[PDB]
Amino acid sequence: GDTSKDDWLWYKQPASQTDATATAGGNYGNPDNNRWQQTTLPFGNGKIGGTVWGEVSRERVTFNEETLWTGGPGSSTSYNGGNNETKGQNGATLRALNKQLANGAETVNPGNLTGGENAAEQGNYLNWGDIYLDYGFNDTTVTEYRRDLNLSKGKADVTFKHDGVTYTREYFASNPDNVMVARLTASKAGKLNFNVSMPTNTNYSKTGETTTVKGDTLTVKGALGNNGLLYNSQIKVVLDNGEGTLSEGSDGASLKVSDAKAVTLYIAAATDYKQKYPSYRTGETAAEVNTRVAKVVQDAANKGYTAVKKAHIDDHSAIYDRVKIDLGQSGHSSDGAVATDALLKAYQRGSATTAQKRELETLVYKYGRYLTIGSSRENSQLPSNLQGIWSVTAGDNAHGNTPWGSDFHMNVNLQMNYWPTYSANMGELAEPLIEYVEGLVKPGRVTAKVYAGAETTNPETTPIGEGEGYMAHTENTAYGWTAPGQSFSWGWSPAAVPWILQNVYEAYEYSGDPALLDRVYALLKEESHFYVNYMLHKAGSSSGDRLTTGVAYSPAQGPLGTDGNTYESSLVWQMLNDAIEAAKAKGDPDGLVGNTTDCSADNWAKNDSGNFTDANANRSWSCAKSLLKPIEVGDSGQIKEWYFEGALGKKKDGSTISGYQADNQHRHMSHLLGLFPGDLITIDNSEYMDAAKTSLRYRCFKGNVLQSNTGWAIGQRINSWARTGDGNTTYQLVELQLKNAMYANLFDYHAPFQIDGNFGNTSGVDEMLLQSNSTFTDTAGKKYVNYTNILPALPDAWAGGSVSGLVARGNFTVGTTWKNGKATEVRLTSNKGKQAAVKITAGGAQNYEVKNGDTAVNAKVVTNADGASLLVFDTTAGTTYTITKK
Ligand SMILES: [Ca+2]
Ligand SMILES: [Ca+2]
Repeated sequence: GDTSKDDWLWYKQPASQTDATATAGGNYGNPDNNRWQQTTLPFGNGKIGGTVWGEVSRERVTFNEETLWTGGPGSSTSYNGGNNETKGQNGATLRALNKQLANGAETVNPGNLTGGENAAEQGNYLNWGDIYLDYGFNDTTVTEYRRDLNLSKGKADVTFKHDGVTYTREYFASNPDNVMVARLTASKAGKLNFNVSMPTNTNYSKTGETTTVKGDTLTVKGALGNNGLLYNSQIKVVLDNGEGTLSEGSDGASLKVSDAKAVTLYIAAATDYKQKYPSYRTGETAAEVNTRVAKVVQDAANKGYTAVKKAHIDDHSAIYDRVKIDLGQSGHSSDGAVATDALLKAYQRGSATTAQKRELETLVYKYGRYLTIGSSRENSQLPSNLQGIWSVTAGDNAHGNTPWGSDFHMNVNLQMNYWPTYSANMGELAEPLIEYVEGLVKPGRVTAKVYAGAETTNPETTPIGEGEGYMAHTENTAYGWTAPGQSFSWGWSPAAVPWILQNVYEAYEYSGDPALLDRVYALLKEESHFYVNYMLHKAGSSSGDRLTTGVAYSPAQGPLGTDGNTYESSLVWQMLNDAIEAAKAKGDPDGLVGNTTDCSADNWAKNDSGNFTDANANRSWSCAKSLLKPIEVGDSGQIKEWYFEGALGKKKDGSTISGYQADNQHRHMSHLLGLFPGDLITIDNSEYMDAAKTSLRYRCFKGNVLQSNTGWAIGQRINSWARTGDGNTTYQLVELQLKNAMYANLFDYHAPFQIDGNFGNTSGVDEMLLQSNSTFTDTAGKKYVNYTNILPALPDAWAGGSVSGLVARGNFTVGTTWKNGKATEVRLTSNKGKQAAVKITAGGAQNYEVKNGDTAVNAKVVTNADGASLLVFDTTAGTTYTITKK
């Protein structure tokens, strides 16, 4: 085909010869594993993944399947989600601690709020192994070598000339046909000779593994030692025209292909995992999995390469091509095009041209969308983990050979994985996250009982929404590991659930979809019930006059075990906000919205049995929300991180806060979640926004110099800065992520490789060009909720450009063209007919007018007390409105 217009990451040498000189990080002491993370090119179908090395002779595709997880039922005889009954005492331990805080304690020792001690029960995500395609060349001398990742077509390509013959390789993983394809060619008949093997990683425990050949198919199968999970992979080799010979390798164990010209390999893998509490198994036998995997490769071969490839590209491109961004970038087809590793190095050196700078920025942005398609499909069994689905490291136990188990880290990281999912028009890719959080409900009720005394009768059978609450913490797995971890500071964080419910609720916010409303309403209802009934209390003297969440830590500074904090109260505020919105949208069938009549923190008074002593008092969602008072501006003009805080880093009396990083540059900004991702601190509130900008500047600058960071920290700061409207600072953060936190394969790093920052980048660029989360209040006091904000934080660096296919809440598809730093055209497609309300930050919307083609729309200009303006107008589903300067 014509690929000149496609987006490529491309390299002029194999992975083995690609620069892997950036910081390796923990677990990457093996030069070979470090080389994997910095140089290989990922692809996937949401379920299986490969990372292509592009080696000339011993070619290698590191292989993953999303469900290959140790831990869980079968890892012990008593697996119970890590919950420690002796520590939790059915809520008694937490209750006693909160009473101390209520009676005036500033801090308590939260040391016994722990669990999850058994690393075998926790487990971790495993690298499955490798596909090795050994051409058995005498040397690796080549010319005209290239390897690429075609982001537009979802496939990896390798080409080179060796001893008069041109060898090509193409790799993709089809979602529609559930199968990995390797298309391999030589330019001369009989010159394609290779050995096919697929060894499982040797660093995890396996029982009864066998490798059998039954040309045309190689099968590896066994069960995991740690938990008995059955696994099965197969490679079917189809000689393209039955030309060439298929034999068995001398080792076992491999398939040899001789004297061929071209072949297609069909690769499949599965386990008997099911996301289903409490057994987490399909109930299949090994033979039954073997048969299932066999049907995948056979079906694909019956379809054939042309049809499978066509179906793959149609499917991949349908999602990939929804968004287009032009900031003036060069690309792989440009005259004087630069390979992607050389591009990164030029960007780091300061010698990249404007076009090349825009190419790197724009490629990293696109890669975040690409990586979502590869790791998180609407039919994936699990959401993307700390590494999407791609890993090379393996070991049996949690906190072992793989950094943080490549797990589901739900106190910023899993959240970040789903920051760009809706705004960058990949909404259905959020489905496995929604299903994952749904999946936490049953096991989470066990935790909620043990640690907070919220008992759901028969947690297994009680529908989501009808139980007493579900609790989960930071480290999560495939197996309902909802217990807190073994040390409080990093292990305990029940507001992780509220937080991930933002990602979930946004699936409804951006779509208006009725079936999603029911699902998000059920999750929000039970979690809001949980907080109102079991987690909120009237604060003691240290935290002023308010309900707080009680025993808390602000990751990861200050005192352990304070009386609530801004981080948690901001999250609980948002959750109640969204639960109320969801209930209103349903006609508040359960009568839970209530009001603020006779509403007081005293209404939460409990006896020693945990029962309310004023049982019939108002504890409705509206009342509880109103009592949080999450944002308090402190004596330094900052957002307080603690309710006992005065000036920054100090208590009200001027003494210093212990555990506060006194240089003011603590890496986390847990108290700013109301600015991003939430709706608590917005451009529409200058008091709060000015204070949030003050907090951000203290955290992010040393002197007047903006500081670099990596991984999730830089991703969070880009998005947080975007919400302020400071496009220039936001952009300088983007530059700093590209310079200091991207490997040659554009994997984001911490170090080591962590995918969160890849997805965070894509989201941050979205939030520069379009915001949709805030609420505008006009001079008449009318609210415009989730108004469309065009170019809210456009950097001066991007003087002109266009973007199309972004999504705004209310379900509008948005395109924008700008020149000389100001919008020239907005194209707003109303997908659901919701009333439009449009701010034009780069232009002033009062200077614009609205048309439906030739029809002039009678848009009204409304303005707020601060003198900013919205264009408001009714819309019809399916219609595009063009907004242009008068
Ligand atoms: Ca997945
Ligand atoms: Ca919202």
